[PDB]
Amino acid sequence: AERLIPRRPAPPVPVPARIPSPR
Amino acid sequence: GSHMATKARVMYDFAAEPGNNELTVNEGEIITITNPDVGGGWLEGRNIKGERGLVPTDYVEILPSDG
Repeated sequence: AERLIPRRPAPPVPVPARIPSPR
Repeated sequence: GSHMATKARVMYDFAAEPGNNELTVNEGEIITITNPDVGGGWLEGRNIKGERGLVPTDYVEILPSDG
């Protein structure tokens, strides 16, 4: 493109979540 | 939207990779969003200094309009 593009998928994140949000 | 750029706050600290053109950011920091959808789990943004780059959108939160 004529704009910035990721070379890889996003890294994992340190979110506090034993289970993910229902919403 | 409405004669203003989109904005985001950081949820967790991050560091850029030099071959990926990413942007380093710290938790609670506010950045301007330039592109909220780029693919692969990222967004485009700029910090106060005037540097741009890609950031994982799961590390940040889009801020409200009319604020």
